[PDB]
Amino acid sequence: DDDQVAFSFILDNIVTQKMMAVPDSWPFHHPVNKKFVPDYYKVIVNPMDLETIRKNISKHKYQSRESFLDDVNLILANSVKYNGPESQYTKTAQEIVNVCYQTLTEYDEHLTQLEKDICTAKEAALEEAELESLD
Ligand SMILES: C=CCCn1cc(-c2cc(C(=O)N3CCOCC3)cc3c2ncn3C)c2cc[nH]c2c1=O
Repeated sequence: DDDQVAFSFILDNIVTQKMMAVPDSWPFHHPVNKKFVPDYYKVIVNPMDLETIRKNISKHKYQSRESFLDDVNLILANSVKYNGPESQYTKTAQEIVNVCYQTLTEYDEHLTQLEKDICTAKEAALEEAELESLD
């Protein structure tokens, strides 16, 4: 449990201190309200925003950077689909993605260790669950 909690706390700090700090990133902070953007959900089948990512982190959805990056990269993919690649929204989404990748890279050593520990704790719990299943 301790490694997963630490990993989640680190991901949350990247979201609030780096990604939400990107200038003009406010349109990405919360889910789109269709009352302001009427056809958003007709175009975007897999919506994503920074609040949803923080909610996912609170629930410990991410065990590795790969699953975290899958949701982060959706923010950029959704913007290119809805706004076009040339849009100022897309430029902001790219800057949110950039600061995320750059921050994760600066934490590479410690995040690799936490990911290995999360995986080790998971595998050990599953082996124990299988052995005790006949009790
Ligand atoms: C999360 C990813 C979506 C990014 N995004 C956002 C908006 C956008 C969303 C909202 C909105 O619904 N809000 C505000 C934030 O709090 C919740 C309610 C309001 C907006 C907006 N643009 C101008 N206003 C006044 C927009 C418009 C055209 N393309 C986009 C676009 O790609």
